[PDB]
Amino acid sequence: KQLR
Amino acid sequence: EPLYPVQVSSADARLMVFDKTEGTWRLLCSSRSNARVAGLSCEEMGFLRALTHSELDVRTAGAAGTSGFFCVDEGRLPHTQRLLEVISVCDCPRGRFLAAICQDCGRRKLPIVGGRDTSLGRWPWQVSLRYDGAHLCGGSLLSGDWVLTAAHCFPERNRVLSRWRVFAGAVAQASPHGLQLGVQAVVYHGGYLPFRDPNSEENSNDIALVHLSSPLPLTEYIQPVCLPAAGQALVDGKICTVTGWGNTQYYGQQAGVLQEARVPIISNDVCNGADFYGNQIKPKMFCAGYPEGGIDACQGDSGGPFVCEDSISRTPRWRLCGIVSWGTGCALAQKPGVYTKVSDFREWIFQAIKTHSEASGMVTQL
Repeated sequence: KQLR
Repeated sequence: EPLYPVQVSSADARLMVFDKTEGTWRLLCSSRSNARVAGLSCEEMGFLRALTHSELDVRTAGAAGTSGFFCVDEGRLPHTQRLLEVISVCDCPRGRFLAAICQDCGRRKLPIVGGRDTSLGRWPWQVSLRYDGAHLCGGSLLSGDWVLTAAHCFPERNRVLSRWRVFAGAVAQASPHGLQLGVQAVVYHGGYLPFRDPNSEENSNDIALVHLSSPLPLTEYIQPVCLPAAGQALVDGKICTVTGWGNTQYYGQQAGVLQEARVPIISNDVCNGADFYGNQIKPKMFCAGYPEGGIDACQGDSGGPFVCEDSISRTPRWRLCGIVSWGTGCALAQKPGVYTKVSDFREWIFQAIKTHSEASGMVTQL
């Protein structure tokens, strides 16, 4: 769950 | 597909509203509330706002495919969000009706992992948000001076507005033929928890507005994108397009040339399943991608457009239905891209631009  | 109940003529900008009892189209009788009726109508249809409005005379303008008039309840109008709820059939004796020039959007004016190089003018709303010379996020033009992007593009270290620049009108990052303007203000969603607590894992409300220091001229390479119309649903399975200059592979570099990729919308039921994101897809978020992976957005694409084309306004238009937000790696099987559901923030957008029309700096807004 990594922000873009 | 089914047309939108509110329409605007390309011939003379007359507003036309569907009468479900007759299956006919009616004109809007002129009233002292023309300004707000025009504004609400444009917003309802997915346009950002009404630039101007005027009166037309049926005696010299004709009815042009309409059968009668609708009158606006000027007592109920101030307390409503839907135009259809405050209108009723009327005679409109003097025959003067409302025309509104909504800000055109979503149309081309030309004569990312697993995507391909795109060309100039294909996605004229795409902009590059750069801080101290590094491309960090995408954004979508809603007008010549307002850009919709993601709130996470503004962490603590990237908040000095004088150090941000918005690059438009070109697909090659190193092109000296685009236009690059400064930033006057950034209105971020007050419900985006990680803004104040970067350690927070709750990413809902990943959305923000960027007001440019001056307006960009609208050309065949720079155009605003439309917003979903009021009540317009996100259709599961529909294939839309996502664009950006982000990494072309998670461990790869950013694209020198803007990339485009087509990805289908995935249902919440599927995306929140254990094999996918396991209850992590919260309200106002949605997934798009392939169960097989291979094609997806990635770092550097956040804030960028996820657009879907439709003809509900009687002409093909692209609408900003999602904003690139997050995912687990990039292009992994069963780990599609997650996007902010733009339709769920329509009112937030309209009101933020009104409330902070000339504000400066970083501004929070619930």
